[PDB]
Amino acid sequence: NDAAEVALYERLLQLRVLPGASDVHDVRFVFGDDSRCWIEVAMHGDHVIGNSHPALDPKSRATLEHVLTVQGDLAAFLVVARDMLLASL
Amino acid sequence: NENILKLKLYRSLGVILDLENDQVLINRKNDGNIDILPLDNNLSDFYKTKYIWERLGK
Repeated sequence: NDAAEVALYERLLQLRVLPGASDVHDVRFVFGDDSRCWIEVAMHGDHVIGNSHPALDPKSRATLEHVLTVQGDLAAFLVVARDMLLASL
Repeated sequence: NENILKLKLYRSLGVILDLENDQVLINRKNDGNIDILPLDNNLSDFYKTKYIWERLGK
């Protein structure tokens, strides 16, 4: 069922989309990994919405941001985000 | 509803999950063409997913 695929989607992607509710549209990417790590950002609009919760140093939020705007390959971003979330452990 | 947005994300990574046979389908953007991976307990299914996903990045 739709819930069954969604379970395999999150269970194996260790990535969940948590929209921020309040008054402005916001997307919070959450990585399911004990330390619980997440970054706030969206491909829609952009505002002071700047929150980062990795588990090592700001360099992650830095290289991760420069990576998406510099590579233009959203694949190298989620792919490097995974390898980066691991290095934090 | 937003289900299409989530599938659009994983689909953007070049992954095409399919429960029509408990298997994950895949597409290699660089060189290669299409690839398939069956779901199995194996030793570390989590590592297998990080394997195709690391290669999909290329």
